[PDB]
Amino acid sequence: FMPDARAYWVTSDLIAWNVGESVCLYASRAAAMSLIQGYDSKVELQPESAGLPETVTQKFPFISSYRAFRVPSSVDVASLVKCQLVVASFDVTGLQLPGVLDDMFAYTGPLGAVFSEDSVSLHLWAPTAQGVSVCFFDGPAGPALETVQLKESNGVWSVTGPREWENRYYLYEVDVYHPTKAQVLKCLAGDPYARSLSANGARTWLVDINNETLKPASWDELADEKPKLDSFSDITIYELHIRDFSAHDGTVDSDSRGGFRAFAYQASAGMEHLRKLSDAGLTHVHLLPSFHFAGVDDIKSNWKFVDECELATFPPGSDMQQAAVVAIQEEDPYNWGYNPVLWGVPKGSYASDPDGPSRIIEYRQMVQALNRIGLRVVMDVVYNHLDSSGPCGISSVLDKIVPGYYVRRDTNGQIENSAAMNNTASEHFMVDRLIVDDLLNWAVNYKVDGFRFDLMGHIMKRTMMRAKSALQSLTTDAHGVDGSKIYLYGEGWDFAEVARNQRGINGSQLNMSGTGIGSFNDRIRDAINGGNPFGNPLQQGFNTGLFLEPNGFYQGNEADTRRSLATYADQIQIGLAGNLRDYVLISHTGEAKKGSEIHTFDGLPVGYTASPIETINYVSAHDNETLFDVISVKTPMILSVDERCRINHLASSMMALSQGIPFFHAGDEILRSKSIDRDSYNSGDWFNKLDFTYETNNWGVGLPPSEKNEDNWPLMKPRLENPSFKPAKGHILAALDSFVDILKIRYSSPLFRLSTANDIKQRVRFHNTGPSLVPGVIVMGIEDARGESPEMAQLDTNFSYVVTVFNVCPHEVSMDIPALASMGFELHPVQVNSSDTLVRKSAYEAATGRFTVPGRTVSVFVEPRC
Ligand SMILES: OC[C@H]1O[C@@H]2O[C@H]3[C@H](O)[C@@H](O)[C@@H](O[C@H]4[C@H](O)[C@@H](O)[C@@H](O[C@H]5[C@H](O)[C@@H](O)[C@@H](O[C@H]6[C@H](O)[C@@H](O)[C@@H](O[C@H]7[C@H](O)[C@@H](O)[C@@H](O[C@H]1[C@H](O)[C@H]2O)O[C@@H]7CO)O[C@@H]6CO)O[C@@H]5CO)O[C@@H]4CO)O[C@@H]3CO
Ligand SMILES: [Ca+2]
Ligand SMILES: [Ca+2]
Repeated sequence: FMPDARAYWVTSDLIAWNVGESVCLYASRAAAMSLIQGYDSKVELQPESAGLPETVTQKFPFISSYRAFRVPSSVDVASLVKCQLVVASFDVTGLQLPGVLDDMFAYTGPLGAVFSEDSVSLHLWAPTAQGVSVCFFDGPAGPALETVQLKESNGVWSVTGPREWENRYYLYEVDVYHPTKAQVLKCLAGDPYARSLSANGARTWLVDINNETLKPASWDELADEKPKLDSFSDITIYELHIRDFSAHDGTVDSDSRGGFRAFAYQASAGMEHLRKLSDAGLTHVHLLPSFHFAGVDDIKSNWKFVDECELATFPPGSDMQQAAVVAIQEEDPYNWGYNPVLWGVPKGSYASDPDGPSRIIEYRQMVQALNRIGLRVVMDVVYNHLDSSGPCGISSVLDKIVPGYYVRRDTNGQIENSAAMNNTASEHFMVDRLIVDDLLNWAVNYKVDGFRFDLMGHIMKRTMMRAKSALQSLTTDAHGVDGSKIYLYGEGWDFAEVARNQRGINGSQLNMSGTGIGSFNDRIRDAINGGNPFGNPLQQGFNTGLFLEPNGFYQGNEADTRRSLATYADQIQIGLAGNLRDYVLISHTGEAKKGSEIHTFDGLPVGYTASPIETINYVSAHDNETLFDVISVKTPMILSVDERCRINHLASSMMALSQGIPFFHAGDEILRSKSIDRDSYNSGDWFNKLDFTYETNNWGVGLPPSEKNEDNWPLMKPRLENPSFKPAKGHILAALDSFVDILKIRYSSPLFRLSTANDIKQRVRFHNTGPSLVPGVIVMGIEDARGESPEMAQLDTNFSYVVTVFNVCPHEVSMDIPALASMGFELHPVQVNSSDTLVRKSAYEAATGRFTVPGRTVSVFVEPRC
């Protein structure tokens, strides 16, 4: 006897059901109804003629067609939402309650644990629960000492106790009806507003987050020690995985590797690396999920490893490495961590001790340690889905307390798994509150500097906007953090059930235009690399040999590939200009077009932003092939690793010198490889190695785990086994040196970092365009106040003009730019002192404004004011 849920209880007095041209509601407290009988109460619903109110349809657009039914006043709603409910016609079905729950029980009062000099109080939102109690434990594994009943007041359960409650461990015992089991079950659950947990979150630790003993030395002075940030336009991002950082770092003692503590090792190879990029100009470091997620056991004694020495003896293109890693993947210390369980607590496995304060203290110490070397900290936040749901499981918490509320459901009442599994419903009040609250927890209690939203397109826009004002209004005097400096960005993908605003206006790329919130520019990524993560891996792009260097894979005639190369070049140039929708570019057809007037391969605007700070330019990230791996797959095999080394630099240089916000994947600068693994979320330390000795880049360490790569093994094997694909220390260091220099160039002039669209439209121009453009060359010019009586403000005191030439051709080129004739252009001082002998041969001839640039080279020219 388990009916689905095709009816909706949207308001205290309205029920929406999509029946056709006698409807009754049934309620059983003990959940004993069967096919309609065994009910405790019965009431008939009067068909509404005015239909659903605008508030309902605007909150739940996908049911604006449903028929409306009115619930009598005699009906006690608060009591019914606790019982089992169905509805029948004269077809039977259950009810989805989020609507009415919000209508009647929307709560803004204290949640979780509150502390006073005299007492401690607990608060839990569970409007459907029939009873809530708290079990107290004395330790992480001790027996239950005491059980205390909580009183419900407006769907919120509370209780107050002596201050001796502090430091106790506890769990809620919730008595709720679960739709998936059609039973009233008594489950144990952690606190959604937990601030700390025992190992694996088995219990909640009743700790005071403001306790002085949880603060590193000088913690309250961190606001004063934070790296300065004049504008969001100055931001550069470096995406790093906490374990990847030190797992293989021999300079950090064995025990302290792989977690938060490793960052306290100032003089380690890894930290010296971050310090080097920081001194170069890198502002922000984006850490992969560091909250409480499933997939990694917090108990280190349970961890298992592979024989790193044995696997090192296997052949480069063997399948033995992955078979060994896969064999223990479910029990190793590794995982990206995209499996949310509790959002407001640091991951136990990254702490020195899962039980106690170490996870709190060490996290702060990590934030402080990164701030002290000039780096602000960004958290990878995943509010779009949950690891688990239902009554059973240590990894299920939210859906255990208020079943069917925190998770998004289809029209049949079944849970949506679009995001991965157990999609969240940010469109629900208390879900929205939980998200904004969690953000404030990290910004204030941990002094985090920014947030990257995973699957931002699955989050309501209003949630994103309400969070943005709450975070940016934080002040040093009231909170100890400067909220105005906090930056937000995320994946604005629009797909599945949230597409076309079906669940309301979501945080997609097009909806976030003009919000000041950044989104990943997938347009410039695909144009540079070629194709897309869903297409043929051999599809070539602007920076991977399209037309100029065919790889063998058939992609049309010379005329077609040449045309496509030009098309990609247009998208890249729009992205270089901040990916603005109103920026006017001379397209390859010769016709002038705005960024929004140029369309993607599937018919949507390439440029879609209203500001440069809304675009996150990139060519690589944690997911999909690494930069080095994608280049080694798409370019012709005949190419040497020496030439590919330059191809890598071209890619990251295009990001480092583009308007908007450059985003770098940890390893780009050192040719990092995952041996061509396209989804290394679960591939262990072996395939995710970050070698800071610079001896290797992890290329040719066997084929990648078959689960996600087996269908491309034939393509990888020959390349992995080919010794001429493997870079040596020399190459890696060279890559790192030239990467550093490019950062220095971005921060040597404010012209690379224009703050508004108006400024970009006025100063940024491209000089190699039209139907007769030289293939494989991009010439970007940036103007500043020149001569007397300028229509601009002098933004740069050193240069009055800046020209950048991107040459992806194998051969040297000479670009005649008459507009820039008879000027004082010199090779950038940083490139004149470059260790790359090639770029130093860049020249400029005044009489014709000719710029001579070597092949596979990016050359920056400037015009001194002095
Ligand atoms: O979602 C299922 C998907 O999950 C995983 O994919 C990741 C992926 O690794 C990430 O890179 C990212 O993808 C982003 C893209 O970065 C972004 O460009 C955009 O993609 C758009 C594409 O540009 C466009 O081509 C189109 O994609 C279509 C596509 O034509 C179809 O082939 C089909 O794709 C399916 C795949 O073929 C299939 O393998 C599987 O993919 C998994 C995958 O296993 C995993 O790595 O399912 C998909 C979906 O059915 O359909 C799509 C969409 O109709 O349109 C997209 C979006 O407008 O956005 C994506 C995110 O969707 O994130 C995904 C998911 O986290
Ligand atoms: Ca810095
Ligand atoms: Ca794993």
